[PDB]
Amino acid sequence: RYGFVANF
Amino acid sequence: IQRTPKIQVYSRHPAENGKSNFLNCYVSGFHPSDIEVDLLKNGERIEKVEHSDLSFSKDWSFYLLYYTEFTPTEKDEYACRVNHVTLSQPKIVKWDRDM
Amino acid sequence: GSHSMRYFSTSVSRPGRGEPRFIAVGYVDDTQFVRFDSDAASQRMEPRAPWIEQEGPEYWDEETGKVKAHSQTDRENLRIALRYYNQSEAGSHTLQMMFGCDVGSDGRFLRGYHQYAYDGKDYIALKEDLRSWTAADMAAQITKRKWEAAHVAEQQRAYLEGTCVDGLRRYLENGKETLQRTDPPKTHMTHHPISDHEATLRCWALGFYPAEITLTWQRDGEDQTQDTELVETRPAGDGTFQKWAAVVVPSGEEQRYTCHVQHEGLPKPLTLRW
Repeated sequence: RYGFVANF
Repeated sequence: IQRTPKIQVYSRHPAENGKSNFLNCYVSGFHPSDIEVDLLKNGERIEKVEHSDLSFSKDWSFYLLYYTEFTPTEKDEYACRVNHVTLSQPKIVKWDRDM
Repeated sequence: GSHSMRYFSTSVSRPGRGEPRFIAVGYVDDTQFVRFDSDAASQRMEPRAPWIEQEGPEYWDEETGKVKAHSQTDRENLRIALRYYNQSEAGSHTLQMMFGCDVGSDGRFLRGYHQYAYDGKDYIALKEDLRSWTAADMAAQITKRKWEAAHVAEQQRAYLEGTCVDGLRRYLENGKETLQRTDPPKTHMTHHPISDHEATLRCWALGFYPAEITLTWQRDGEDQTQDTELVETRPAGDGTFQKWAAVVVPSGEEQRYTCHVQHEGLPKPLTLRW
């Protein structure tokens, strides 16, 4: 089940 | 970071003349990810070879498996040809079933 | 043993073509189970092993949305990297991202990961405590301070100890017979003279799962170190793996040498002799 990321 | 592909050419199962099999070329440890891989039969590029989805190892180096269905014979010679930015020229590795 | 779930994504800019490619792949242990490829026609998360297709239509919808969000954000991150490093869009660059979790044999949470590499080198990584970051350089330090102010760590910790672990446990139950299996190695040996006085013994392991395996040569009961050659473990293409280990031995002395094969699926180790 996939997560998420943020902008650098 | 530029890293040279390691290359292994081999069959899925032990090779037996006349028996259907799969010819593999595994490239790994390379960077960047752009790479050209061809399977060769008697020096001629094999058509419609398939490959795995781009993935990478713990050190971030990439790996791919290229493969095709084939039926080995006594006289047919197979190899894998690899081009990558780290090489001076495309590298050819021969399939050696007796390794 | 313990188990892992990992998603590996690669973003690559393509000056000339003009438009970057994002591809993500998902694994449980050594079994790939999904992929998403921004270049492909479907624009969907796709199954890559049959066991995951036990999931319903809502799974594919939700997972597609999440991986598309990642795709957009990492492709944006390529552009941010250009700013932080004062680089031109004329060059091609690579951003790799790994995230996921480990659980024990009984499903207990062990470890979580959230980490990036730019052009093959570490950029930023969530530390084991899941509360702080390691920034590899000045650019990453900018991201680190931003993520600190935005409390990105708490968000990831929540995902890693929650959804990530819940998903992994679910897969281990649903795909139990695939993922909790051990296929032991099938073995054999080859022999190749190198000269009149040395020859190579090669110990082969085929058809095993998971990929971890130990092939060792010893002469009369001790290691060989750099007299032994160990090739990178490789996929057979059918869900199993292969490896070999070689030693150069004095010709005529092919017996001071034993190959010991050790794998999670072997009740007792194998012993091979030429």
